[PDB]
Amino acid sequence: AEYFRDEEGQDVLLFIDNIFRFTQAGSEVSALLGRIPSAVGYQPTLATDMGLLQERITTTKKGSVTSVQAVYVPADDLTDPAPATTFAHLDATTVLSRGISELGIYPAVDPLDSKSRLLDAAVVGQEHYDVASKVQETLQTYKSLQDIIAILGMDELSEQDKLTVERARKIQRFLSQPFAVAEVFTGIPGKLVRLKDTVASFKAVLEGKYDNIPEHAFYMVGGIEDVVAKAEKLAA
Amino acid sequence: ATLKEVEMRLKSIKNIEKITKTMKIVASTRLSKAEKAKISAKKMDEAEQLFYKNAETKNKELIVAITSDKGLCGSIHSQLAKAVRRHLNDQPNADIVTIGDKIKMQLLRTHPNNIKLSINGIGKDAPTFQESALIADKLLSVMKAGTYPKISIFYNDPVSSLSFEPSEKPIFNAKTIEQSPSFGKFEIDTDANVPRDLFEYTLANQMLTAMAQGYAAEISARRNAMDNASKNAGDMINRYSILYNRTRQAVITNELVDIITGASS
Amino acid sequence: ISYAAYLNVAAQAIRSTELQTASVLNRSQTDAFYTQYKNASEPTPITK
Repeated sequence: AEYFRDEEGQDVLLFIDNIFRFTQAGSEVSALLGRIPSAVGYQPTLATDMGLLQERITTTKKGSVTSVQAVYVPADDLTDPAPATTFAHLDATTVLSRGISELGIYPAVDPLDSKSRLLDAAVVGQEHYDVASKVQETLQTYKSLQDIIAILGMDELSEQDKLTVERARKIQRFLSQPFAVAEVFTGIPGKLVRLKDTVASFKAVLEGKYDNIPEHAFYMVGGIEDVVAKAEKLAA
Repeated sequence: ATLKEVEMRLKSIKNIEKITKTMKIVASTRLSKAEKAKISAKKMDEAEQLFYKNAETKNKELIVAITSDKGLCGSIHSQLAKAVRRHLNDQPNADIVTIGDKIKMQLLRTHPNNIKLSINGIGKDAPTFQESALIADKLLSVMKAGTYPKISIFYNDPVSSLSFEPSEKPIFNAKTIEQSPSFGKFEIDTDANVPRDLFEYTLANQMLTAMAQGYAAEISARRNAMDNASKNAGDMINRYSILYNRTRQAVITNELVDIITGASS
Repeated sequence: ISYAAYLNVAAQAIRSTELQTASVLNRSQTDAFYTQYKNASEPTPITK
């Protein structure tokens, strides 16, 4: 990568999968090497080794290298020190959760556990940011009422809240986007939706414009237009 | 911690289970009194209906509805509220008298225009003639009931002892008595103002019956609902129990490892 | 004074005769508040 970054000076790409294996490998050798084991058993040089590696992946004035790093979280515990110190060196993360996988949403990205320093009302403008703000608030409310929902029915929630809950259930279903690489597995032809289109699609849903059609309509389908059509498909 | 936060949360769930259990039992007790009342009331109602049927009962309006102050009676409050909303599409601008808070709030959302009179302080008690009589008396004076050519009352008919279907029925105006051929099936002179008396009397008698049907449906629903709550809570006890057990084991392991690491050195 | 309000008052009076039961007393003692509402604002709750 460095040869491309530096010597060729042309923008590159980089994929790393898994950088947990990098940490893990170090922990195995560490014991044999003769180091007093650090917590969970990780190598004491965990911080330095990860640090050095992650600063050898960077965008210099010489070149810009987009990198994609894949972290096998062991037992899916983010509190584990190796995943934790990984979280520190990333510029954006989109943690994908087993729970959201169980919900059947592929992509299974947890929506309350994603961040980018590129999500800002300057970077993607106020309108995008406003759209995102409402999604976050709606989903967080939905997460908040999960206890109450389980203990007592949704009918025993406030009417105002019931609108929120219904909207959020729709948002959750809406978020699934069939993937063409996963076309085999899903059995649904993948669809890529424009950034301009995405903001529009969510904006409408947030204003409840197309909230009047089943959750199943939003389930495993692409953009807002596709949802409208899929309502017709279901309606038949 | 993990350990304590699991434990306190599990304790909460346990206490919740206990409360939902307690309510469900108490609900059964309370329900027995309610059902007894509903029989007696319905029998009384049948006598009034005997007149109206035999008479031929042929008919801004009034809408009256009943749902207690208190909630957590399942979806009694909101199934009736929804059934008001549909027939308040039907009515142009009818004045809704809401007997008890839970339906009042829901209807207030649907229109604040139509809400003119509402009650409060009914639900906690089992309906009694005293309540009905006073409610009727205020209904006549405040709402000027006769102005409405048709009145309709909404309540929850307790369809089966595990079901409730929100139900409505029409209270027959003094006009109805007048233009029904009830002269052909009964006899009054003219000295009595039998329309003005019978209207008033059946305004309350019909409402009391509706209240009794409703009260029984409320308590019955509350029993059904709190029972289903107990089941849901039990499942959560099991789910957090597994979490507790896992968490307990993990704590032992993690602490032990620290001890080993120290000892090894 | 509605006719049934007249009858109601009579019923309450009638348990005053010497022989009494709790359910009767409950039938002769209940409270509430009838609240007016506008086309909006609620004129102040007045005890039933």
